[PDB]
Amino acid sequence: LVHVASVEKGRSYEDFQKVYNAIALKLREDDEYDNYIGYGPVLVRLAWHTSGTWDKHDNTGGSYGGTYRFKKEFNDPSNAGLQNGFKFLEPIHKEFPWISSGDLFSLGGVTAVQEMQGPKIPWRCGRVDTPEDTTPDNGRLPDADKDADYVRTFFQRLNMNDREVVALMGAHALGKTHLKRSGYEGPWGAANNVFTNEFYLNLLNEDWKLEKNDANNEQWDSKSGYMMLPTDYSLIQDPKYLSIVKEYANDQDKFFKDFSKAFEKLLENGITFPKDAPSPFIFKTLEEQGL
Ligand code: HEM
Repeated sequence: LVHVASVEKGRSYEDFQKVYNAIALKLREDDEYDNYIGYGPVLVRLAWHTSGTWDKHDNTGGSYGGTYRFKKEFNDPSNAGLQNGFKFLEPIHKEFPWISSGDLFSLGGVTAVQEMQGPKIPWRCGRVDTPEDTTPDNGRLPDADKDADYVRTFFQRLNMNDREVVALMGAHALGKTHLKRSGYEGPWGAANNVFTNEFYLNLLNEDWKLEKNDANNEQWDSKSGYMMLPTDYSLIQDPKYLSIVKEYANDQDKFFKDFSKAFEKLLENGITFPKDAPSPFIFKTLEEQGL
């Protein structure tokens, strides 16, 4: 199936900047969530999980149809906790009922990255809601207890190469694992609602110990109180991933640029943009607008 982007009728960059801004203002206001981490990280994860069901082989899943709104997908065990991001976005959608669900979930992620002082992420509109029966089955999102070979093979289905995978994984600077959600517990670093390359620095520089958490799962833990999932740790066990980790640990701008590309790509898999579609939008942050 071909999913052609269709601009919400009559809308242009200013309409979407208003949606951006409403997301960004609520991110600022609703600051208590998750022990004052705020909603930035879970919105980034919502954008990723709503996009990461894509299968390049048959164009099933992906961000286009906004299918997370249907119970099979919002109740995917892999999506446990993302209901908080959805609930956050509900008043946004009520204010701007014209935006499609896929456009709102993906825009939430862009807005979160940028408001957390991350790179600009160009964003294109035009996702169109598709019906309940287009919701992908559970099981397309990745397991965390696996090795580098798993990770590499997993991401081939999303058409991501080694550099794109290592870049995307840098989002694990953000937020934390929650035991009751994923069976893993702890943050990956100190700056977990500011977008930086800390994930790579911690992988290389902390003294990690392989421990069992209280759900009986193995994770890597440091004396600073940080953790890495087995799939995170695989990025320094595999020599190809390791090189790239070192690159991003040593060049913040490079990480920003590569993350931006990979994240836009993730959010756009599966969508065909007509030749005469608008160019991608680059939203101004609240700070840049003086808001
Ligand atoms: C091999 C791939 C990946 C695996 C196995 C994985 C696994 C996990 C797990 C287990 C959690 C913790 C969920 C919880 O307990 O709340 C998590 C959190 C998160 N992941 Fe991933 N992840 C992967 C890739 C990504 C990518 C590609 C991104 C986005 C670019 C991403 C962004 C996030 C964010 C932002 C959080 C924190 C959520 C929060 O604090 O609520 N992850 N991930």
